[PDB]
This record gives sequence, C-alpha cells and structure tokens, in this order.
Amino acid sequence: SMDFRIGQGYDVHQLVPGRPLIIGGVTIPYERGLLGHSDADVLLHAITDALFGAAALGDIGRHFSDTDPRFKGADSRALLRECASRVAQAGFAIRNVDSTIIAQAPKLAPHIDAMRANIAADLDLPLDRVNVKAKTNEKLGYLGRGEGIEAQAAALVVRE
Amino acid sequence: MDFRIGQGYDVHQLVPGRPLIIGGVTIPYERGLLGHSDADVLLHAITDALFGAAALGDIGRHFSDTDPRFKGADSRALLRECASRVAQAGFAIRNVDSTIIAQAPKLAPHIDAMRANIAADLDLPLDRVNVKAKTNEKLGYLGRGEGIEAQAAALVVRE
Amino acid sequence: SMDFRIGQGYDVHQLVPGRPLIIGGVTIPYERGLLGHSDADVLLHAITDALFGAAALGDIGRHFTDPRFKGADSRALLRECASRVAQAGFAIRNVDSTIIAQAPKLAPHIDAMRANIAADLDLPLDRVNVKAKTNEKLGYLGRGEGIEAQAAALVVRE
Ligand SMILES: CCOc1ccc2nc(S(N)(=O)=O)sc2c1
Ligand SMILES: [Zn+2]
Ligand SMILES: [Zn+2]
Ligand SMILES: [Zn+2]
Repeated sequence: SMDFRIGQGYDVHQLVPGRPLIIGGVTIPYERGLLGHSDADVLLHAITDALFGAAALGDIGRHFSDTDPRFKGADSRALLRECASRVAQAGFAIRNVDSTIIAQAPKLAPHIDAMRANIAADLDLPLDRVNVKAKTNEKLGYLGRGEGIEAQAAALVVRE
Repeated sequence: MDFRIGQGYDVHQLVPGRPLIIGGVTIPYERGLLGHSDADVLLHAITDALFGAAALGDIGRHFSDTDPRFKGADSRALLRECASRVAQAGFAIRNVDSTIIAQAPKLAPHIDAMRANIAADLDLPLDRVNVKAKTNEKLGYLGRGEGIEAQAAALVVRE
Repeated sequence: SMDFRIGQGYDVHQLVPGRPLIIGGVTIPYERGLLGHSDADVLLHAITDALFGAAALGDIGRHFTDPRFKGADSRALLRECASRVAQAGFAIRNVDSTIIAQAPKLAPHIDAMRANIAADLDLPLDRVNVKAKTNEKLGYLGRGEGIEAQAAALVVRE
C-alpha cells in the first residue's frame, strides 16, 4: 500500500482548418482542428503516456499501432480505457491525474468539467482525483500563434 | 497515505518597462515579465501545480486575468491564498520542485531567495522546496529571450 | 517509509554535425549529435535534474571547472547525482521520462536506455521508464534542430 510511482506525459498536435477539435473526449467548435492519425486528442494521449510511464510499461506508441486491427478505428477514449486496463493488470491502482492544455484559442474553460467527467469515467476514478487545467502560451511560439495545441499530464499510481 | 501529484506550466513575455519578478524576487534587469498580475511565472507555475494536485482547477479559475482585482497583484499573495484553499480542501503540502528556463538574466544569485520566499508562502521548511534554473540552449523563443518559462511539480497528501 | 518527494526535470540540446548522437547512454547512428559541454545526453540530464529536484538539492548547473568532472560523460554524472541523493538520505522509487525527437527512430534503442539508467541508479528495470515521440513537425524540435527530454522522479526519505 506504499509502493507509489509517478508518471509524466506530453503530447502536441498541429491545429489547422478542416478537422474537428476534440480534446479530453469533447468536440469543441472552432475554425481549426487537430491533425493526427487517431482523433488527435492531445489531452487523452498525454494522460495515457503518463499512466504507461507510472507503470513502467513503455509508452502509447509501443502499446497501440496503426497497423493493429484491434485498435485501427479506436478513438482516444477507447485507447485510454485499454491503457487503464493494462495498468491495472500490471498491478497498479491509479491515485490521481493532473494535466494542462496549452492553447492560444479557443477558450477551454467551458469544457473542463466535461473533459474531467470523461477521463474519470474512462479511468474508473472519483471526479476529485482528476484535474484538467488550461492556459494560453501568451502569443509565443507555434502554440502562441495558434499552430498547435500541447498537453502535459502527471499521474500517481500505487502497486497493490 | 492519500498522496496526490500536481504539475504546472507558465510562460510570460519579456518586455521593456516592467518589473522582473520571479519567485517573489525583484531582479535588476532592463526588461520584465508582461502580465495582468505582477506576472511571476515561477509562482504561477507552482500555484497551478498545487491547485492541480488538490483537483481544484487552475490559476485562471481562482485568480482570473480578466478580474481587475488582480491587476498588478502580488503573486506571493496569490500563492498564499492558493495554499490556504488547498489546506481548506484537506491537503497538506509535502514538497515542491520547479524549473525556470531563461536566456537571461543570470538567475543563480537569486535562486536561494526564491526558494525561501516559496517556502515561507507554503509554510514549508527550505528542505521541501526546490527551484532549478537553466537556459534553453539557444533554441526557440526562449533562446531569443522573448519570454521566460517555468515548470513545477507538487506532492500533497489528504490528511 | 512515507516521506515521499517528487522531482521534475527538463532539458534540450541542439543537434549539430560532427558529433555522436548519445541518448540514455546509447550511441545511435545519425549524421548529427547533441551539442553540450558534456556529451550532451539530454535524457540523462533531464533525469539528473528531476532527481536533484526531488531531493531538494538544487540543479545540475549548481552541482556540475571541477577536475573531478572535467571530461565526465553523462552517465558518470547521473551516477554522481544518485550518490548525492543517497547522501541526503533519499532512496529512489521510480523514474519516468519522455524524449521528443523528430528523427531518428528511437524505438529500437529504448530498452537499452532503460537498462543503462537502471544500472546507473541501482534500480530494477520495472522502476525505470523511457518514452519517445516526435513533435509533429512543430517548432525547432519539429525541424530537427534539437532534441528535448522530460523526466519525473519519485524518492523517499528513509
Ligand atoms: C491505433 C492508434 O495507435 C497509435 C499509435 C501511435 C500513437 N501516437 C500517438 S501521440 N504520439 O501521443 O500523438 S496517439 C497514437 C496511437
Ligand atoms: Zn497525440
Ligand atoms: Zn503567469
Ligand atoms: Zn543538458
């Protein structure tokens, strides 16, 4: 009950016109969307990587391949749920997740509760163990120019 | 045994005509950080880590850029109120770690003072607070000195 | 026992011609390598900073002109870092990390990096993790101008 481990996750996707904007499982109206072979859900990908990392199971690319017919059409919530199943099977219980989305636009505050609810459901966690934060990049860099969106995640687990 | 972790990120532009305040320390420099508050990028990152570890949202939720209450605000006062709310939520802080990334000025002479400020504001001994500082090895807008970034991690426990 | 602490680390180095690419102690075939005073192993630097941070010992810049470390490679420095963490009364519980590089492919080398780090930190493999991804062609990382590493470390004061 004291074998705690920490994991950390990072992801980024390009933001361009012509695709939907989906973050934390939430479709957000915007003139641009994230590019990636999946649904490009940068927040769920970062959290997934933090969870695999806390369990020392490698990373999201080692677990899911575009070539794998099991996951070919899978959205990022299905990937997060499978991640959590593998983390549990390796012997770990998740204690909490925290995260940050960095986007110059749109405003993400109205969507935070919905994202937290999706993530908590997918991880079978109480809502008060899941946190999502959001901020701009103060107009600096490709993030500040609206050319991508970044997500960071931290996860604490314990080996039971 | 109810431990929780949080992580924080912040960045502010470096501009002429502003005080440079990082970790609560007013640093002599021809430029300063631009923000609604005093724009203390390090304290904001730590504030976000603490709110995040307690699942209390983020700094924008508690101390909005849009609220005139916080124009020019002392970010140490914001950090102390953050810590008060984290305590009110049932959490004790176990440690904080952080990094400042900047091309200039030299931060080594100021790091110990930043650590002491953060420790005081969080009611922690110095040995549970850590401030790291580095350059971005000449890359990107940080390499060009256009802003300063801070990162933070916080461990809390629900008592 | 229960005095846990967390640390976090970040580093980035430029990719330059005429130098070997060494990440996680692994020499990787590539026409460029990382620039730095050391061998510029950006992954070991990030982990080193996370460990110093978790133990509240400052940072890599304060720890490392010293004739003990003049020509030291990054694994010797990681080992010395781990010594100083132990000196302060801390035991390492786990390390996690991410390498961000547009090229070359790091997947074939990850297992060796983890084994190198585990040996240097005197940890079992199941307490060390290395992740790797691209930057989706964004920014200086996406243009192949540098490689970034991030790390998180958990320690306990015994
Ligand atoms: C079936 C889906 O398989 C994959 C494979 C790689 C992969 N990488 C990411 S990332 N680098 O976090 O944008 S999400 C993803 C999904
Ligand atoms: Zn992704
Ligand atoms: Zn700020
Ligand atoms: Zn370095």
